[PDB]
Amino acid sequence: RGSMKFSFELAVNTKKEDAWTYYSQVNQWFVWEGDLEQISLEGEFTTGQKGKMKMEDMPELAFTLVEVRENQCFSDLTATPFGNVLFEHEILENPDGTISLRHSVSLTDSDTTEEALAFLKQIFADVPESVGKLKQILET
Amino acid sequence: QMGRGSMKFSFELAVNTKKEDAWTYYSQVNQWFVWEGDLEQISLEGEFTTGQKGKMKMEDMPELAFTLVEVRENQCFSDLTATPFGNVLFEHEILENPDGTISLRHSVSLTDSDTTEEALAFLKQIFADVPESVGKLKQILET
Repeated sequence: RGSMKFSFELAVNTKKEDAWTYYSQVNQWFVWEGDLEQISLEGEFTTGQKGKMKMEDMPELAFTLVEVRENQCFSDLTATPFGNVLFEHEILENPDGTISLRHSVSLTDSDTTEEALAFLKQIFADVPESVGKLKQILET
Repeated sequence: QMGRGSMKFSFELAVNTKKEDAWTYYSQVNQWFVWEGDLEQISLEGEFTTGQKGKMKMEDMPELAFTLVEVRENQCFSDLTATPFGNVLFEHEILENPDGTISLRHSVSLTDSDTTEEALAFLKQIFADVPESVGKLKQILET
C-alpha cells in the first residue's frame, strides 16, 4: 500500500442500535459532525449511495457510502487533492457491556508525502471531539 | 482490552518490508534510538519477553519505569507506564498485508472514567509525535 491511517477509539455506555441512529440518519450528523453546514443523500443509507456535504467556510463535497453494515459500521469516500480519503466509523462491542466507537481517516495511497501526513493530521484533528460528542449524547 | 472509560489513538502505516526485520527494531531496546526521537536512555532488566521491566528517559523528562505486558514475535509488543492519569498502554503491531507489504500500527490508550479534557489532552500529547516515529521506522526499513 501507500496507506496511512489514524484511528480514535472511545468506549461509551450505550447500545449499538442507538449509536446506529446517529450514523444512518444523515440529518442528525449535525449533532456530532463539528462544523457541518449542510448534508444530503441521494437515497437510502446503503452501500454505494452518493451524497453531498458541506462544512462551514468550505466548498461542498461529494461523497460515496463505501461499506454500510447496519449496527456495525459505515464508511464514506471523498475525493481530495491527495486522492480519495476514506472515513470509517465502527461500533465495537466490548466484553464489559459497553460499546466502543472507532472513527478512522486514511489516505488510500501516497508515498509518505510530508504534506500527505500533514493533511490527514488536520482532518483527524477534529475526530476525537466528534466521538466525544456522540458519547455524551448516547449516555444521556 | 478496551472497556468503560478507555480511549485510544492509533496510527498505522504500510511499509514495504518483512516482519522479521521490523521486529529487530522492537525487540532490541538499544535500537529504540532510531525511532524514538526524544530518547536519551533506555534499559530492560533482561530478555525481551512478556513481564520484563525496564527504564527509559526522554529529553527534558525524568526517567520512567515501564513493563512489557505482551510480547509476540514477530507480531506485536506492548508496554505499560504509570502516569498522573493511571496507566498508559503503548501498543506496537506488525500486520501482514495481502499485497505482501506490511503495516506498522502504534497505539496509546488510557482509562478515565470521567472522560475529562485533561485525560484527553494528555493522551493526545503522547500520541503527537507517534506518526513521525512510525515514519522513521518506515524510512529505515525501506533501504
